Amino acid sequence: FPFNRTKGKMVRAQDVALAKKWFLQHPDEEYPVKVKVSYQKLLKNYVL
Amino acid sequence: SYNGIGLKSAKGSSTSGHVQRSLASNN
Amino acid sequence: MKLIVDTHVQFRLGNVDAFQLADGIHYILNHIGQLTGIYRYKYKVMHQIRACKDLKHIIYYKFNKNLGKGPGCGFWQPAWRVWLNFLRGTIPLLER
Amino acid sequence: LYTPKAEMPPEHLRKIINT
Amino acid sequence: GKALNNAIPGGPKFEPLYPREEEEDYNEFNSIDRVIFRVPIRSEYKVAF
Amino acid sequence: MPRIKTRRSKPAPDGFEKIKPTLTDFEIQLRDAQKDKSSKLAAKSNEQLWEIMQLHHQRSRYIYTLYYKRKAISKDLYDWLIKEKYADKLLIAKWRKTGYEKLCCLRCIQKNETNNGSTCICRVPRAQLEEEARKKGTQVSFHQCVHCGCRGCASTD
RNA sequence: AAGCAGCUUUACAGAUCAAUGGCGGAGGGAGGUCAACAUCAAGAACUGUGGGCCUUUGCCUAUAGAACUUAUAACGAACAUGGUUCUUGCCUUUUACCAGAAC
RNA sequence: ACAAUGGAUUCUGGUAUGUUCUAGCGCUUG
Ligand SMILES: O=P(O)(O)O[C@H]1[C@H](OP(=O)(O)O)[C@@H](OP(=O)(O)O)[C@H](OP(=O)(O)O)[C@@H](OP(=O)(O)O)[C@H]1OP(=O)(O)O
Ligand SMILES: [Mg+2]
Ligand SMILES: [Zn+2]
Ligand SMILES: [Zn+2]
Ligand SMILES: [Zn+2]
Repeated sequence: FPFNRTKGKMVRAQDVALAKKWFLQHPDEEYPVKVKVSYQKLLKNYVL
Repeated sequence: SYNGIGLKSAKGSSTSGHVQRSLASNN
Repeated sequence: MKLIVDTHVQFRLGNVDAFQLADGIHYILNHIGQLTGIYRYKYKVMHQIRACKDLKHIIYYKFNKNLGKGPGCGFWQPAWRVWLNFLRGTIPLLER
Repeated sequence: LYTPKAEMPPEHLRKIINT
Repeated sequence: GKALNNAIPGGPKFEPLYPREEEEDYNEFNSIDRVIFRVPIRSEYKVAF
Repeated sequence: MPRIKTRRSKPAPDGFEKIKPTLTDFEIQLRDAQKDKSSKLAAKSNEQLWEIMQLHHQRSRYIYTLYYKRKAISKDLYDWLIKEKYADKLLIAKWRKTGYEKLCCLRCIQKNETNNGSTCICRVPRAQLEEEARKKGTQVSFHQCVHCGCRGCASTD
């Protein structure tokens, strides 16, 4: 979503979470430890 | 992973909660 | 609010390139803890200040792949959404 | 009996804030 | 993982949902001379089932 | 589409250069009207707001009489002047109605602004105001309306 | 589905040019960062209508219509804050806080 | 045959506090 659609309703500019899909995925082993915490800490706000 | 080791949380512990496996204990 | 409006003024006066405007807005939203002092009077904002810091790590190491360390990243859309949701919950607080 | 809002000029706002 | 107080290796860490965990019953049920140790029960095993 | 000439904005059609000196004279009077002339009276300060609403009316009458009355500009130029905010779309849209031919502005017909469910008194014909004041034995007490200083928008006078 | 017939219409030449019968017609179309009023979380859930029982309610039976929202459950593919209470954290008091719960 | 990384700051701090500071004439007596 939403590229499998061809129609749909408008959403706000607030509601288009461009960076949400980055921390819902596994980062990789190559990232350092200060930015793997940022993946975990944004996941924690997602869960709550 | 939390395989029964570590802390319930690192809030009241005054540590970071960083667990690393002892390379000394193998056999 | 003024600090963000002033960069569009500097862009419109011709003093600031459009990439510097995108980088300037990105610098403001990620450094509100050192440009304003909003934490002194509402310390729950440290969630929002640490969200914009944690978003910056995600944005920089995808932006700066095969690039050097430098200023010009202006993908300010994730950190903009943080303060718009911070402003969502402090409207009922400050009106009271 | 509802007509919508009247859409003032931009200068009408502008004179007030200057005043 | 929040409810079981487990940590997925990339997932978030929370406070205990039931922090009153340290109570226990002295019983012959889960003793070492009872349990066959074949596969270590990982935290991924506890969350999948 | 904005007022500012951006790069998203469309270049003006053919007949624009003939009418541009007449529209600049409305544009420099609106810049001189917003100039913050410091006046201590409330009777004088709204009278300076009244001069802006007159210039907004007169700039839109000019584009109205070019296209609808004398047919002197094309439809593509006239749509450009509305999109570039040279003319008020919804005030011209009232001049086409029958009772609203010489309409003072969109604010003076709003039934919700007034304390009654009424229009402004500058919508009332002057001969009607002379008649009701003749029965009272006085001269008519209305001179200029408080919204934009009109003196009668009624189509009959 | 080419072609023939049946049917439905159609530009119509009609029969009638009456009583007819069918479909359409007896105050538009597209919209608006316009407004008002309803309505939007529950036995997987609604309402109108007819019939019967008890004496209106409720139940049973028959029928018509159900927009939006919902199953890896929710108007929002998005996501803040506050109050109270419980339990912690920081550790001069308070506010502002820490981070889990329940309402 | 190990990839596990909590924090973060503002406010409430010995002179405090308290008083007086009629210039520009209110009619008559004095
Ligand atoms: O000094 P480093 O450890 O290399 O980190 C810097 C630093 O951010 P962090 O210290 O939080 O990682 C910079 O931020 P400042 O604190 O100096 O403001 C940031 O750039 P900005 O200054 O614009 O925030 C820069 O990012 P980059 O150089 O990629 O633009 C980043 O360097 P890293 O790339 O190593 O994170
Ligand atoms: Mg005390
Ligand atoms: Zn008028
Ligand atoms: Zn008027
Ligand atoms: Zn008027």
